[PDB]
Amino acid sequence: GTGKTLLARACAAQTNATFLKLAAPQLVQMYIGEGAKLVRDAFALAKEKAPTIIFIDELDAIGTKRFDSEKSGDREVQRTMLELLNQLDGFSSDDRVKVLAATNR
Amino acid sequence: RYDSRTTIFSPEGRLYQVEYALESISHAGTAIGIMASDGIVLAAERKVTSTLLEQDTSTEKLYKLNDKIAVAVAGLTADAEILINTARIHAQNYLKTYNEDIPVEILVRRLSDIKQGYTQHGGLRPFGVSFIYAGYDDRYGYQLYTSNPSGNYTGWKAISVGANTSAAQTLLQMDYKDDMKVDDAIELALKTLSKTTDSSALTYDRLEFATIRKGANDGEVYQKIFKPQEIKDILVKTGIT
Amino acid sequence: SEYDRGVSTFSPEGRLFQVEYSLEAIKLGSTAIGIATKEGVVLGVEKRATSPLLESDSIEKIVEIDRHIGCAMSGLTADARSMIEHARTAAVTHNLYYDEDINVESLTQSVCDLALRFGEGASGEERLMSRPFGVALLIAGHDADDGYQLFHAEPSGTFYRYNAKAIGSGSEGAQAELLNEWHSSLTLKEAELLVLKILKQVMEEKLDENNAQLSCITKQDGFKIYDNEKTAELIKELKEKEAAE
Amino acid sequence: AAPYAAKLKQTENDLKDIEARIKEKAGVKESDTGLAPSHLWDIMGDRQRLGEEHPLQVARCTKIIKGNGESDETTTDNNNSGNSNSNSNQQSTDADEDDEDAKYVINLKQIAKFVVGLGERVSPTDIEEGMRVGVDRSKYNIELPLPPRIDPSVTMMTVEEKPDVTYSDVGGCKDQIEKLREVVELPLLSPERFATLGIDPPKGILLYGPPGTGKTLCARAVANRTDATFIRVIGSELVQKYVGEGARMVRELFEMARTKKACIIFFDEIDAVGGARFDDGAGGDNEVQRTMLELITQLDGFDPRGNIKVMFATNRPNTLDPALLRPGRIDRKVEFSLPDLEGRANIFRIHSKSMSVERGIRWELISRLCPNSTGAELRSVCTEAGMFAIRARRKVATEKDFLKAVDKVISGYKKFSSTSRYMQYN
Amino acid sequence: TDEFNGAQLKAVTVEAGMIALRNGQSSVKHEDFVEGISEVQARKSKSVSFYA
Amino acid sequence: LTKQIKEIKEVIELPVKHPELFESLGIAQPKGVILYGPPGTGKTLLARAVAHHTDCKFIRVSGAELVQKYIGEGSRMVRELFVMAREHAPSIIFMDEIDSIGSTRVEGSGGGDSEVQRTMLELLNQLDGFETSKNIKIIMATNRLDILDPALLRPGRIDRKIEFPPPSVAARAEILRIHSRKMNLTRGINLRKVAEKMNGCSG
Amino acid sequence: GYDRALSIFSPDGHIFQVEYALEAVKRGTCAVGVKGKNCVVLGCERRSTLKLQDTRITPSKVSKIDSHVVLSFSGLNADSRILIEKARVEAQSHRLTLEDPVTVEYLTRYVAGVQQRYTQSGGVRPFGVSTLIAGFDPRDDEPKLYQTEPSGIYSSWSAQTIGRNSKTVREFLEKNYDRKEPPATVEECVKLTVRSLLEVVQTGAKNIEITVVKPDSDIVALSSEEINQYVTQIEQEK
Amino acid sequence: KTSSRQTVFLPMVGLVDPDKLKPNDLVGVNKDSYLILDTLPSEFDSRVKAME
Amino acid sequence: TRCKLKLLRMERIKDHLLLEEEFVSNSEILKPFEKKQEEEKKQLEEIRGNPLSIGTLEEIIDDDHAIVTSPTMPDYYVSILSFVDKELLEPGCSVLLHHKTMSIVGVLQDDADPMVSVMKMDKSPTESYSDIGGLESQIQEIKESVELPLTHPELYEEMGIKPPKGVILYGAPGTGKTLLAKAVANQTSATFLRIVGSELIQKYLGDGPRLCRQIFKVAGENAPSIVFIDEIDAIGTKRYDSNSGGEREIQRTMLELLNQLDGFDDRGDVKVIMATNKIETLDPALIRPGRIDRKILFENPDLSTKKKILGIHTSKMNLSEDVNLETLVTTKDDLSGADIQAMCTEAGLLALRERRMQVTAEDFKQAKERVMKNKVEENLEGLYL
Ligand SMILES: Nc1ncnc2c1ncn2[C@@H]1O[C@H](COP(=O)(O)OP(=O)(O)OP(=O)(O)O)[C@@H](O)[C@H]1O
Ligand SMILES: Nc1ncnc2c1ncn2[C@@H]1O[C@H](COP(=O)(O)OP(=O)(O)OP(=O)(O)O)[C@@H](O)[C@H]1O
Ligand SMILES: Nc1ncnc2c1ncn2[C@@H]1O[C@H](COP(=O)(O)OP(=O)(O)OP(=O)(O)O)[C@@H](O)[C@H]1O
Ligand SMILES: [Mg+2]
Ligand SMILES: [Mg+2]
Ligand SMILES: [Mg+2]
Ligand SMILES: [Mg+2]
Repeated sequence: GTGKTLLARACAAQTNATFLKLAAPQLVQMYIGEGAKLVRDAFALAKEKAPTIIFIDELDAIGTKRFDSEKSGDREVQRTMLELLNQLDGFSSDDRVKVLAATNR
Repeated sequence: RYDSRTTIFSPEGRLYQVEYALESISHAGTAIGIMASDGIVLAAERKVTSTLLEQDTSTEKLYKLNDKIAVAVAGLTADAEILINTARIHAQNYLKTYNEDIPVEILVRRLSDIKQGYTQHGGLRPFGVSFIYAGYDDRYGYQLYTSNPSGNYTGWKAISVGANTSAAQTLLQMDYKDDMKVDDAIELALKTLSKTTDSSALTYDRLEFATIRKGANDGEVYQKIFKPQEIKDILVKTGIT
Repeated sequence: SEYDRGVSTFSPEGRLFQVEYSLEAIKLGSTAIGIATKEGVVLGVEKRATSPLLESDSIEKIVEIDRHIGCAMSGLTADARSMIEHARTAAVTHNLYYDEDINVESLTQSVCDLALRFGEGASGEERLMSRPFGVALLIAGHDADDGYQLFHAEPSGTFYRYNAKAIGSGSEGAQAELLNEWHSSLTLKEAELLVLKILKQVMEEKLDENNAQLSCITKQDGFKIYDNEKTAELIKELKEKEAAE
Repeated sequence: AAPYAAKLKQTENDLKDIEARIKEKAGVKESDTGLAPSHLWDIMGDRQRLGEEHPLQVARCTKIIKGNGESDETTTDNNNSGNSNSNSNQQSTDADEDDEDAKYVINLKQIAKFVVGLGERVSPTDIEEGMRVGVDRSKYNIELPLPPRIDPSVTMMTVEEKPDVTYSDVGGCKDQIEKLREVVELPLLSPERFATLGIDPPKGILLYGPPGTGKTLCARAVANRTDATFIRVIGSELVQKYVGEGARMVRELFEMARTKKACIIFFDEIDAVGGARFDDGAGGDNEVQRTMLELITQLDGFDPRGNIKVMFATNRPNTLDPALLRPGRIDRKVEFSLPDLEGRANIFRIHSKSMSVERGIRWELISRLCPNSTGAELRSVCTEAGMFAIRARRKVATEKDFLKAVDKVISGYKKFSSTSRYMQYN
Repeated sequence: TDEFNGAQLKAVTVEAGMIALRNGQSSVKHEDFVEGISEVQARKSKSVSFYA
Repeated sequence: LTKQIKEIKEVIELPVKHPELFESLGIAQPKGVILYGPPGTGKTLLARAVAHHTDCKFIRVSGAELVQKYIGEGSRMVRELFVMAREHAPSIIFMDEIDSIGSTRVEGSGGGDSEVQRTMLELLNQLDGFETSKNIKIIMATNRLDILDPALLRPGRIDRKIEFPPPSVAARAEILRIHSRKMNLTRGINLRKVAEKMNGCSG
Repeated sequence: GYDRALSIFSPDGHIFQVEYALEAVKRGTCAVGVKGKNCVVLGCERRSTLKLQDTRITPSKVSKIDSHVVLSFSGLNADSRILIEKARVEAQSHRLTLEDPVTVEYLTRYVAGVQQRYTQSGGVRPFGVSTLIAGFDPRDDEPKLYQTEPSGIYSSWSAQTIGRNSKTVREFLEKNYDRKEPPATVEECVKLTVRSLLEVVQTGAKNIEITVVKPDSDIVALSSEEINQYVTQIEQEK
Repeated sequence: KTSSRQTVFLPMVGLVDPDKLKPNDLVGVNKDSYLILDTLPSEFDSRVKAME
Repeated sequence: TRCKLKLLRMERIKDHLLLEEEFVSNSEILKPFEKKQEEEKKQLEEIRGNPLSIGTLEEIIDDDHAIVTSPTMPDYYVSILSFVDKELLEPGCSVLLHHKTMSIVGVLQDDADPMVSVMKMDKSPTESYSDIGGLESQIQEIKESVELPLTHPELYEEMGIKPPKGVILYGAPGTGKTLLAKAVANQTSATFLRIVGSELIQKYLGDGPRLCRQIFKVAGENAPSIVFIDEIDAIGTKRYDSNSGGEREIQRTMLELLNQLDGFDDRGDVKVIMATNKIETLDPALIRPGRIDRKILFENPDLSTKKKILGIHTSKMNLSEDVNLETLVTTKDDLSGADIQAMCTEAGLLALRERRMQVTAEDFKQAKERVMKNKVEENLEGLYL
């Protein structure tokens, strides 16, 4: 409720970059195949239509620090979150394809 | 739980503190007091023994609080210490004031009141110590009592507190006869103490003993502690050693 | 919650829920009704028995605080022994100091001063009572200067003057009846039968003098707690009146 | 021992005879299934059974493809997708052309997925996502479409239109009931005022509370008063949710209300189905999460709603998604709570109204003695008092009969703490 | 207010226009906002001094 | 442990050999035994000695049941405890569960506790029965009663509780006697010495 | 949780300590008081546990406050102990100040006042004892039987049972007893008091304890032999 | 991983390329013989919609 | 001797005749008909192959088809055809399918399943009209709720009230709550369902909610009925396992139970009985009052109540002249009714111990001290003294 979402869409639209939304609370699944698969679709899109700002919601459910939460496909989302950061170095640095991210704890 | 303090009761109105304090007495050794027609014998058990431990300087569970009434002790000994002194001081306060020695019932009543008083008010702890009061007063002649750590007293012709309370109680009452000779009172004490106790060889150093008589040295209440060499003999008469 | 474990701890409403709760202790105790008139205040009560072995003729719940100041109570009686004790002392110390009748209003304040005490200390009133009072009083009396007055002394709040007040268990339905049946035209005999009339309505018991007790403050008759015959007579008149109707 | 001994063996043989008697009996039962009007059904019955024409497997679409642009030929194409309408019509270096579209990928109820063609009865406008489709025993291909999911006919039961409930069948004229009126009726009559103020008119409400208050009775009450037709879904009575079955449960009834005007979509008891997900939990479910994702978007889409109001009752607000708790889905929140003295008077008066009892009783008199309570407990005092009354053989339950009934529920409360008080003499 | 985040702040203002609409007004005022706050909380808006 | 040898004979053999006598003379029939006391006392072996003389089934059920799944599940083999006990009656069942689970789940409630609660409780139903008694001699073994769950502990649907003692001087001597024959007999006889010297804490 | 102090109340206005104190009474054995026309008999269940235990040196359940006031109790034995000596002194302090034999009203009101004082306080529990305080006065011939409760509330009742399974004993007493006719003779007062106690003892005619108080400072405690004639008299009529 | 509850190792198909087989691709496998037949699009859910 | 002969006079001749009668009649049924019915049967057997795969009917589409879900993994659109009607079926009923090509060829089941078999019982009740004394009052509360609507519905109509639905028996073990329900059931002559609530639950998933449905479904076909779901505690708030293999099962199964009890209508014609240890082993709200009337708390026999239980036992055992009835009560202190039965079993074993044929004085005295020793506390009088 502190308007991260608000600023972020406002920042994207100013820079002449597209606002890719990655709905972190909707992407929750114990589905191992369908969990891994859908994340990469969202990224691929963002790259193509670059400049872009990806805004990634709550990290309290797609990549918990603690494993005393039962997760098996959100485990696989967590591994894909690293792969995204590596791929922003696909133009040198990360300037063209930038990522903002939000967490509440 | 509602064991946080004395003030607070459970749904059922019992107080856990009292309960713990009863259990404290039975984690220190058996103590047995027998009243007989011809004397009241006190006998107690040593919970401690090391090979280099000495116990010949003092009895750690027997104190005379007055020259006519003495107590055998069951419970934690630091707790015991404070109260032994409070009772003996109160005894002589009676002697100062009335120029005669304290009746048994008053003496017990005073300490259970103090002990209850710690439950009734304040932050102070209850003090789980059970004294077996063996005394003589002209009110009811020989009198053997014990005090509860629940802070009330009951008269007796025998009582056992300390370890194996159930075991000591049935065994004593089975070989009770309304009369009882003071020699048999001694003989009985030793026999029930061996069975209860997990040290197979009951030796004189595992024993504390006093016998209290006005049938010996008439017109005078005389409490006499046995020495080791006397305790050593009686064990051979009971056939332990 | 969490604001009912401190007596110096306020709720996020700014209130004390230790105190709030003591209002429900007042409501728990049995109904008391007072009705002031221009001729005197008539103070009636409810009692309850479970056995007929209860001596109902030697129990107090209307108490004499002076010979012209009386009170009814409702709530915890453990608290009430103390409350009524303080209030006796004040009336007596006034005549000690002054040789003149205490004021009804003045008495009302002093009572509420003892009520304020919830902990210890505090300036200008050294506090010695350790918990919330669980007792309210309907305070009725007479000083000349303000005539006959009825107040309800509220330990939680402070005193509110009433021209008629019901407290206890049956308070909500009584208050409405007492709106429609307090007048500036009440007579003392009529007030007496009025109190019984309201009591019965909210009493799920039997109306009898064994669980009722009228009393008046009339400054010319003194404080008179009534007899069993006297109250019995008022039960009888009540029934003939409402039979015709 | 001759009196009992001899008679013991005799007892025993009879029991054994009885056991044997039951196995003789059950080996023959009542003849057969033969019925003269279904002996004529037998004429058609031989032909179809021997023919290849039943059974049809139940499958259901789970994934839509477009049958060109799919990437079926893979010769000189790239990726997993083509041009999304062509893939073999712009090039014959594949060496093939095909003009098949809307092929669709089904799932069997054995959990095995297959792509199938289309019959002679099928066109792309007879098939959709989530619609049952019948396929062969052997080599598969859609023959006849079956209607979507198992939801139809089961939902209609739960929906009652135009309730026979008003604010006479609800006791108390409670605070929540006064805020409830403002949500449904006030912007329906006049959307002018809301527009001018510059607030967006209330249309979301969440009724929530402890059990037994009667959050539902009110909700029904106003549905009739506003004179709107009533559509009910109960998401803890209706427990179809499997792979977005409950999203089809939601869609139909919302979709139906939307075609009509002057409607109430009451989503009830959504603690499960369209409620909290159990990915986080040990349940592993996210089958109720499809139901959730659909529910949000239906609301959001409908907006401005043309004065058709979406209502919610859920027991706990802890079983809701925080997207619902953003405005434009839910706008008003009412916790139902214990009725006041007179409110409890009123619930007693309705219960008592149905009874045939002595009229000299006064409703206020009984509810005084009663503490603060739920309506469901005051239903219990009247039913209990009825039972005491017949037992004593009165055809009426006196004021006194209801005081005994009140007392027994209370006595139970006393049993769980401690009994006896100071109120036996005060 | 104190410790009201973005979402909450909007909740009181929108709420305060509803309240005003019921009263007979067709515009918001200062007092009505105050009333919006007393929904977030369980405080009574108007109660006599004898506990508050 | 003579006391125990005499009891388990009276309690188990007499109702099975003749049911008529126990019903004529007393009333009802015992539902079993709860054996408790120190571990090491040979409860199990003693009970195996009972099972052999009566000419009864055995089984012996080792621990909690979930473990067998080769056909079905172990939750329903408790249901089948009835079917098996009855057909092959006369049976003794030496049902084990030492209860090193503890007093934690005597109170509990919660956790995965409900399954083992179920296994224990539903076993209980078959014995007392809703008509017919399958077997009257299902037999419980455990180290203490405080660790024992209360449905099972509560008497009158399980009968008889017998406590083994930490062995006497007399008991030690008699246990010592039977094995020393198998061994070698000491010259001068020093079988007397051993029992004097110490009394074990178990058998 | 509001049963942690006497300075915290529940939303119903109770201090559960008092409520749990009433359950504590029930642990202690029953006591029964019944007045007649010219007496009060205060009778009680006594306990005989073992041959070792005595009676001489083993506390009575009746303690005499003075020569014209008597007191019975039920509760924990330790708690009543401090209360009785305390009660006795208060009783003496009446005469010290006023120089008159102790009033029974004065006595029930102060003694429960000690209880009340403790309950009022939040830092200390009060007692868990309910008592009967019965008596006469040399001036007043009216027989009085009073009650205390652990809240520090005193009440007066014609006849009462308190203690262990009191409720059941109560219902029997209601019926026989009338406020219009209490027992005329002393012996008859005793017969009823015994009939009530038979119920709580099960069997035990050494376990029924009778005391009688009449005006002009007459307190007697009945011999074992005398208590026994009633029991046998009640079995012949039974 | 088949939708016939196996996991199987199949010699690679000549028309399908090693470029258009990588982890998590959805694929046709021929029903008559398990050899890798064709390539299917990716499946989507209601969660994906929101992301666009 | 004379009256047990009279039981033999009534039972032997009537019963023995009944076996023999069935046995000839099985032949005799056949002989009246020799065409028509025989013919129709003959062609039913040609049509219906061997074996038949079981089905379960989900739903009927009105056009001479239906959809079944079968223990065969894929579902089927089957047809309704041949010796079956559209209205001879109802949804959710079990149907018989043709092996080769699935078709409903009729029904001979109609809710015939193994869980139905466990649930229905043909057993004799253990108690009949409170054979064993004590709890006189508690049975005159079950009876008001359960037995009384079945026996006379008219009395509730004059009263103008709806008639009760169900009872909840709870509290203490050894008080014979599970046996009072059996007593009440024999008194009416109602249909009794001993199903146990714990017999729906297994490791394997997804089976359970079927079982919950079937209970309410069968109970309504044979209504009037009394349903006893004994031990509904295990399926309470609690969980199967803290790992896996049961996170779902308890949650679905309980919820599904509340639903079809309410969904009948608020009936006073199918009663339920929930037997439970406490409400602390279940969820804090059930389904939750006005609807589940009445709740019966069992507590320990009092001196009157435990006398009554005892008098029954002692008379069926040799002697009572030795030790008075009263002397047994006096010695005992208050306990459940199992403890009273336990003293009598031990007494009988003690007569065996001596090798007597009389329950002597010595036997009574020991048997009383034994039970008290189990089952012991002494800090009630230790706090006090
Ligand atoms: N307002 C009321 N007027 C009359 N009776 C009432 C009222 N509220 C509840 N009751 C009684 O309680 C019964 C059951 O509760 P009801 O269906 O009203 O409650 P709810 O809290 O909406 O429930 P659930 O948790 O079952 O959805 C009603 O059938 C009725 O007899
Ligand atoms: N009374 C005896 N006579 C001879 N041997 C004995 C006796 N009692 C115990 N033993 C021996 O002591 C050993 C330990 O006993 P065992 O393991 O059979 O005990 P348990 O008390 O039934 O155990 P658990 O609690 O593990 O079920 C064995 O070697 C056994 O043979
Ligand atoms: N009113 C009564 N009806 C039936 N038996 C009774 C009655 N009162 C007491 N009993 C006694 O209680 C005994 C114990 O009954 P039982 O052990 O079956 O108890 P339960 O409460 O149903 O138990 P569980 O919790 O073990 O399922 C009966 O055998 C009988 O002696
Ligand atoms: Mg956001
Ligand atoms: Mg509802
Ligand atoms: Mg073993
Ligand atoms: Mg049972």
